[PDB]
Amino acid sequence: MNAPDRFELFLLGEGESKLKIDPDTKAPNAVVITFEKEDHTLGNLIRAELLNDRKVLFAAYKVEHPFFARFKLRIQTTEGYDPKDALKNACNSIINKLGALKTNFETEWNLQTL
Amino acid sequence: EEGPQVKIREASKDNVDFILSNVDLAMANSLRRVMIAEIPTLAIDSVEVETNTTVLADEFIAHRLGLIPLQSMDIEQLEYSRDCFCEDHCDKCSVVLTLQAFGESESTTNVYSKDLVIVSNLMGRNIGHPIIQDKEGNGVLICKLRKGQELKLTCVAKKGIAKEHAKWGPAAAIEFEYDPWNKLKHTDYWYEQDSAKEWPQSKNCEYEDPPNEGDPFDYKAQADTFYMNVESVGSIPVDQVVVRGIDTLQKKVASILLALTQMDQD
Amino acid sequence: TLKYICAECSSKLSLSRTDAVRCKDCGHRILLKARTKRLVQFEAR
Amino acid sequence: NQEDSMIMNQSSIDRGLFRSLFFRSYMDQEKKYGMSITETFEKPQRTNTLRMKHGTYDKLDDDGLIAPGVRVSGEDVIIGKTTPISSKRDASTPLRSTENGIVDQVLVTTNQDGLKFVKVRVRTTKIPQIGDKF
Amino acid sequence: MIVPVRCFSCGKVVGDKWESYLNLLQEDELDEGTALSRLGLKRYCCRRMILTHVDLIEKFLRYNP
Ligand SMILES: [Zn+2]
Ligand SMILES: [Zn+2]
Ligand SMILES: [Zn+2]
Repeated sequence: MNAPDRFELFLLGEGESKLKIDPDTKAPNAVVITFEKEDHTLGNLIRAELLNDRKVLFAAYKVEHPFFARFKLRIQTTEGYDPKDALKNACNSIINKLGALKTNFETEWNLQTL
Repeated sequence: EEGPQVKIREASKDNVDFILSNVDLAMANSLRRVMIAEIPTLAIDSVEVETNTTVLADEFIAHRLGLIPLQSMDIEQLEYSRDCFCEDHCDKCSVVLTLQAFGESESTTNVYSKDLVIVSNLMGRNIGHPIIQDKEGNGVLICKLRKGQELKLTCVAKKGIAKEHAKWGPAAAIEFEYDPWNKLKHTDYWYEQDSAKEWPQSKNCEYEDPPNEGDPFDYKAQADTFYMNVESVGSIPVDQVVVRGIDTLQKKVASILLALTQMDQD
Repeated sequence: TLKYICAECSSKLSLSRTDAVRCKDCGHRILLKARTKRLVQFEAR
Repeated sequence: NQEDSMIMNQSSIDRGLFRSLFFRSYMDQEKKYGMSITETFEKPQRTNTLRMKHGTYDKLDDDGLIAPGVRVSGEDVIIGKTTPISSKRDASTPLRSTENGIVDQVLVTTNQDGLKFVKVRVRTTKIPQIGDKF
Repeated sequence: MIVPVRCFSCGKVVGDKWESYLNLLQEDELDEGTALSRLGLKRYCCRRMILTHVDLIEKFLRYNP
């Protein structure tokens, strides 16, 4: 009766960009991206992979309220390394592990019985 | 092959017990979530009812209809109705099916999901057929009729995501376990006299080496191996729940990549 | 106007006003209206 | 889930956990006074019959009552009745302001004085929302 | 009412388990735990879905209308 529709968790709305990038005004060379219509599924995966990049000083995400499918990613990189690239290499890195994971699973499946 | 590593232990129409070596915790988790809430499926999502002189209420039935697992193998070539250009539904983004039941006998007439009859044009796509793992071939007991009772209704199955309703889950239950000797000290076992004698041994302990008291705490170690078991409802074979899961996760990681390029424009 | 299926009995009495109660062959009053034609939809959720 | 509140599995809810049917019965009757006075069940028309409700009567069949299929909501008139005071005055029965649902059954019968009277019963399914006591 | 089509806990297909359950009981004299196991209802959530269930429909059909 006051409930939001359930598509509102994955469907974007009236002019809501998927990513929103804002210059962090606390530390230098840091940025805080807002991910509309996403959650721990994505956030935890991007943050954990950003923590393997050894030129990333700081990386953490957070769902400010569970009512809303959205989360903030905060990223700080070493001087000269633009944080967006730190995000980009991060995503790609995941995608490559995932692909390898898929094929590796397939070949394993194609060897079974029942 | 290269990175993350799979090792089936058991396989079946309904289950894949495996081991997922060389992966982040985060990824092995994010995969299980996606497997639960984000691989799409077809399921009844509208019921127009013509006659229901049955003991049950309209929507009460409508509800169970939603829960009946429909074949979703070729789902990727059906469309989201919200995306389709046609007004309401069509034969390119929705399967329509019919249910007719009338009690003839003196004995109670049952209505199964076998009694569901596809009507719209599947056009070759492997879609919409109610899953039946039942042994006598009538999976799922929709409703029961007395003598003069009738039930006549029409259901439009749509492509949906479990995030939006748990009907559209291919999921069921996903088993998941790492570090079966707490060698990472990720829990602190509650006990009364003895942690070891009181907590039972995980079946995944024949697969790892028990720690030695002659050894101190390995603090550098991370979570590496992961013992999953994906069970499927059947609207998608098992192997596919995991694959499409990895596919979808990857797919949505990607739209983030693309979205970064969309912003760069002047 | 319009049709009223007998209660304890099975029928389709279409009697109107000034016809009053009750039913046909049954003898008992108590009439239930019959389902509409303008069919309704249900989200299957 | 602090201070005697709780967290419910939204997923399992969809499977129909703690779902209830909810039936409400409305009831009305033709006058109770006079020898040349009788309230009538009908779908009135706002023409010289002013004193009507805000809600639409459009769901009323000719006899003044809904049919057991129609969704109703807001202040939909459900039972149409006019009290003819010397053209008419309205005495129709709006569906509860805060409720909404689908007409389940309509009972038209006479009463022990030979009064025509009616029992309309509406049906809602109610799914466990935030703030529901368990 | 009637056998829930899916278990709430995880939502496992059980709606097609009801008759088979009732047969395992009476036809071949099994006990409910064994009966529930033969139906491959292992995990205890979807297990109680069947054991704890009451078929009120059998009563509802009793009424003529
Ligand atoms: Zn369409
Ligand atoms: Zn009769
Ligand atoms: Zn379960």
